[PDB]
Amino acid sequence: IARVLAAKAAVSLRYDALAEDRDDSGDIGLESRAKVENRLSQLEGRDLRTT
Amino acid sequence: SSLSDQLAQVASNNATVALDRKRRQKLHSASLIYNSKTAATQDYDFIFENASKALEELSQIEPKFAIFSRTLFSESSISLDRNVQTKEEIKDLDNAINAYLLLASSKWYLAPTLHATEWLVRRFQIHVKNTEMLLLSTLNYYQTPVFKRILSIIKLPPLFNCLSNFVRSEKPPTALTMIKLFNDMDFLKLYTSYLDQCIKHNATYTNQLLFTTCCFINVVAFNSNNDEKLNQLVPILLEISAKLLASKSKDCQIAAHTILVVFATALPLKKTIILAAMETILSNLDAKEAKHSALLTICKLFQTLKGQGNVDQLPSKIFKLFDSKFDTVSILTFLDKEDKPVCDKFITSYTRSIARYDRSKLNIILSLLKKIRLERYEVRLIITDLIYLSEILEDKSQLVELFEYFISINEDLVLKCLKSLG
Amino acid sequence: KQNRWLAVGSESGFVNLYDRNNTSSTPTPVAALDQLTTTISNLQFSPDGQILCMASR
Amino acid sequence: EDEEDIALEFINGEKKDKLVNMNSFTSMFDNIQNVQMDTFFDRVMKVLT
Amino acid sequence: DESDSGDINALTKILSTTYNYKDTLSNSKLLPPKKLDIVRL
Amino acid sequence: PPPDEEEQLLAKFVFGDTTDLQENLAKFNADFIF
Repeated sequence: IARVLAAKAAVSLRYDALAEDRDDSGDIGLESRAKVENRLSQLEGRDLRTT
Repeated sequence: SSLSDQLAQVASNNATVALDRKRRQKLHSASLIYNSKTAATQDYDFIFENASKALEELSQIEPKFAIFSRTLFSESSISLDRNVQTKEEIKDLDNAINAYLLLASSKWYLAPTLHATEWLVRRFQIHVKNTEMLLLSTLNYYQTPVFKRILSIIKLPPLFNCLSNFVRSEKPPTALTMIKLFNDMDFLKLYTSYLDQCIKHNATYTNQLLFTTCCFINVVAFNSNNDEKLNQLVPILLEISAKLLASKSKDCQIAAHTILVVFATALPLKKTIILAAMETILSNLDAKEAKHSALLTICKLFQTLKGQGNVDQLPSKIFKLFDSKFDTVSILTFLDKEDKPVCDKFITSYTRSIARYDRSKLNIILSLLKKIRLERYEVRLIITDLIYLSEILEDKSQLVELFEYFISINEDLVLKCLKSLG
Repeated sequence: KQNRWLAVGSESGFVNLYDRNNTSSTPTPVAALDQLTTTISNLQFSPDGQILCMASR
Repeated sequence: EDEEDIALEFINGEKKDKLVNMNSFTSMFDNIQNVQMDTFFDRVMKVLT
Repeated sequence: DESDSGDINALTKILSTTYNYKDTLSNSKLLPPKKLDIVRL
Repeated sequence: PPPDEEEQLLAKFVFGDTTDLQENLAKFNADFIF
């Protein structure tokens, strides 16, 4: 998650710094947050122990 | 068989006899509220006192709990020991316990159910005897802490073998493993019987239907590749859908709609099954929210049909039922909304149904055709029938207008039907 | 009869499929098949247009 | 005209539908808490479409 | 206790009569999506 | 003479009878509770 979250952090960060007409809404972060949560749920859903 | 194996069977049968002090310590230590050390020190009177108060609070929430104050939570139940009871008496006891687990199924979020249930765990040892019912009622709370406590104090049946690893484990059972448990066919028959009892008793609630639907939907997804295993699922889960449609509760009906749709897209089915499927959907369709979901299901089912008669007219009995539960104005609204799903095959079968059985709605056919674009073959079938109508039925201003509509759109195809017919 | 399908191969193995039935300077492909990994060497449709056989040599 | 052209005209009649795979509904479990049944049934339709 | 001697139970009845619940692919002119019926010569 | 109802209640607690309970369990039919 640290790898996934950091990668999305740069995307959300670059849009913050280099956007000429950024709206103070955080939409890019919010959609980015959804992707990380989806990765988290699938990553956590897996169980190493055999069932 | 070895002597050890037979003794193991003897050990299981006498699991709750409490022969000696050590056996009493294990049986009495099992608890949902207290740790092992404090649990052993407690007395049956103390446990009953808390439960008696707890059941009273539950009775305030729902009056039905008050009945069990007469049978399971009576002062005389303290002296009642299951081992010394005869076979007939135990079955009578199990019926009362099974009924209680249904009421408590929906209130596990409330603390009093945990105190009300502790009496049954300690006194009647349901966690050893009625383990299947307890797990099934609490199956949908699998991510809650209370389910974790249940797994710790419970010996798993053969069918619940997938949950063994999550016994006394920090992580709660994952959603993926819950699919694996439902994947087993024997479990589905077991769950279907339990779900059948809930329908009979009107004991269902939204959380149960949501969780039950997902596992059923997910199971079809996991078996999508295997056509043979899908064929084995059809007798069971469709039979469930028939029961769900029978419930007067609207939430149960919507679940049947959700379940039915996934099979039709997952597996093509005979038009006889699809036709019968509608009749059950429309027979008990009263709630508005069910009516919305149903109409979405009806069109989706036809879309899966891919055989001769794909767009043939509905039977006379079916058409009358559909019109009663869905007036023409309602569908004209359905076709009106821009986000309507693909439903052309149903509209074609519906359109041909109108001509055969109703002459007054012929103006409605013109309105419908404008709203939704039908595919080339479907247009040809409609023109073929309306040509027959003109020869049999009297020529009407609306009838010629429907032709005139086809004259405007794709005039050449109108000749082709006329050439083939006359 | 007019064709309703068009497939465009590629060296990378991608196969873009267009619905000829539905015009613009840039049309969107209906799907981007990428199961094969090598250069696409044969693109053939069934006579009825229901099967596309893509092979790499 | 001929019968085959009718058959081919039917084949062109098909429109693509989204097949159901294993990893199509697994996300449903995540957001299955405190949701009305109708809203859930809509999500099933959306992924199916 | 039991004797045989829109009705809701139509869906249950049709399941009982039919044993093969898949439409015969012979009549359908449109081939199945994921399973191909192919034989070598 | 037969005992009064009050005596029957007291006799139940003194002797710890469970017949009244067991009878209800047999009479317990699930549909009425719902």
